Parts: sequence; C-alpha cells; structure tokens
Amino acid sequence: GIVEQCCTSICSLYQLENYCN
Amino acid sequence: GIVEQCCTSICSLYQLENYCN
Amino acid sequence: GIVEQCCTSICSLYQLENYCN
Amino acid sequence: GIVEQCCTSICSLYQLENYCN
Amino acid sequence: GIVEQCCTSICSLYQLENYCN
Amino acid sequence: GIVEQCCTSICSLYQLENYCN
Amino acid sequence: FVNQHLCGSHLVEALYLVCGERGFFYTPKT
Amino acid sequence: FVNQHLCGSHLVEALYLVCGERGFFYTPKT
Amino acid sequence: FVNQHLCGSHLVEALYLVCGERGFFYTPKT
Amino acid sequence: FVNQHLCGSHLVEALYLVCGERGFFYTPKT
Amino acid sequence: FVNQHLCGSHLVEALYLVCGERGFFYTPKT
Amino acid sequence: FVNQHLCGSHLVEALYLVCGERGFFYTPKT
Ligand SMILES: [Cl-]
Ligand SMILES: [Cl-]
Ligand SMILES: [Zn+2]
Ligand SMILES: [Zn+2]
Repeated sequence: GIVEQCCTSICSLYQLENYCN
Repeated sequence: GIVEQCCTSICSLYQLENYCN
Repeated sequence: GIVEQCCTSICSLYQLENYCN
Repeated sequence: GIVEQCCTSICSLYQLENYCN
Repeated sequence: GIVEQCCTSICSLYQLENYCN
Repeated sequence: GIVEQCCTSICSLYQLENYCN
Repeated sequence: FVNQHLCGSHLVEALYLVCGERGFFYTPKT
Repeated sequence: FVNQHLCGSHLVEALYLVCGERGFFYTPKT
Repeated sequence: FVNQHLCGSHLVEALYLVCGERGFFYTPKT
Repeated sequence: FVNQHLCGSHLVEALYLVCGERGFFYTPKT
Repeated sequence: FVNQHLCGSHLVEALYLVCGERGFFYTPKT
Repeated sequence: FVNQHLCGSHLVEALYLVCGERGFFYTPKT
C-alpha cells in the first residue's frame, strides 16, 4: 500500500492522490 | 509574490513548481 | 467536524482517536 | 532517557507525558 | 514569556538559545 | 553542497546561512 | 493529555501521532 | 514533479498537501 | 491536486515536496 | 493509543502535543 | 540570523534546532 | 549553538529559520 509505494519505495505526487477520498 | 500569495490567498502546486531549480 | 473543531475551538487527543482506522 | 525510551526504543503517548513539566 | 513573545511579536534565535539546557 | 555539509555530514546554524540569498 | 488547537497539517500530524500503525482518515468539511 | 521517499509524518504531510480538502486515508496496514 | 493555503515554513515544506531533487528558491518579499 | 519511534524534531512535536501548556523538558543527554 | 515569528509547535521546532544536543525546556504561560 | 544532521524537509525548515526573509536556495544537486 501507500507505505510500500511511497516510503519503502518512491512515489509521485500524482500517486499520492491515489489516497485522497 | 509566491510567498505572500500562498499565505494571503491561495496557491497551486503548479505555481510552486515555478520555484523549483 | 474534527478538522474545523480542532482549528476553530479545541480538540482532545481522545476525539482525534475516533479518526484512527 | 527520552531518546532511548522514545526514539531508540518505542514509546507511548502516556510515556511522553513523563517529560511534561 | 518566550513562547508568547515569539508568537505575539518576534523572537531572536539568540533569545531561544536561553532555553537550551 | 548543502546536503553533504548538513545532512550527510553535520553543520552549524551559521553554515546554513551560507545558503541564504 | 491536554487539549489541542490544531489547524492545517498540524491536525494530520496529531492524527499521525495518535493513530500510528492503524493510521486514520482525514476528512475536512468541503 | 518528482518522486521522493515519503515516510511516516512526512507521508501524511504530503497527503495533506496533495489531497487537502478532498481529505485522505492514511492506512499503513494497507 | 487542490489549491493550497501555505504560510511560513509550510510553504518551504510544500516547495520541498514539489521540487524534490531539483530543490527550489524560497524568495519572500522583504 | 500506540507506540511509534519518535526521534529528533518529531519527538519534540509529540512532546508538544502531549504536554502542551504544561510544557516539557527535552533533555537528550538524559 | 533573522528574527522569528514562531507559534505553536514551530517554536519547539526552532528550539530543537537551536539547542540540538543540550535540548531545552519549553515553558509557556498557563 | 550546535551542529546536527539536517536532512530533507528538516534541512529546508532550518534554512527557513536561519534565512527567513533573506530567503534561500535549496539546491540538493549542489
Ligand atoms: Cl499554522
Ligand atoms: Cl526523518
Ligand atoms: Zn504551522
Ligand atoms: Zn522527519
């Protein structure tokens, strides 16, 4: 999930939107 | 400028992106 | 809601704890 | 102390109160 | 005190340095 | 540069001024 | 614990602290 | 933009920035 | 992305996020 | 609540949250 | 260094920076 | 004062504190 996508791995600002409501 | 504008009104991520080197 | 209430008045850690998954 | 309890090791919110005045 | 003074007026790093242990 | 001076290595507050405009 | 006055990202901060591993949902009005 | 490593309280800061008023779920269990 | 209201160090924060590896210049009026 | 790793500036954030108006000592030497 | 306008946890932040290893005492009025 | 490790968003916080109204360049490429 987000921690793997964004912390463990790297992620874009657009990916972080994946987690918007 | 960007600084005042984000703080006095509002501010798009896209405007901030003008301030990347 | 929680968001406005912490920022317009005040806000207990215990109320915030309702917002944990 | 706090750095060992809270950073090196893990600590609770209640433990962090230990360091309130 | 320091707390209110930084937040109600302004605050030098040098004043804050009085609050180091 | 700054990341080497300040993150990789350690730096002072006075050194961080090096990066003021 | 004392009561909080939390605005903007400082709310999400406090939420992060409070919720830790469970995480949380940040849900403002409009 | 970019991709950086976003962990913990910094992750939720970033979510706050990106999502804002849409709000978000921080669900570290996944 | 949503529009932002960013004051003080929260601007530099958002700038850090947005710019990442390129970094940025923080340049206020006076 | 939870137990997380709280280091450096994040530690003192958390102390700020928990203690608030009681205030706190951050004494890393111990 | 320039003068600061520091409210809430941004004070504790600045205090953290300034004091580093010595740490500090955060002591508000009431 | 002190020397600490200042990385990423914390680095730019610190630059913000030190520089303030002078502003700064964060240029991680160097
Ligand atoms: Cl604020
Ligand atoms: Cl970190
Ligand atoms: Zn703030
Ligand atoms: Zn951090």
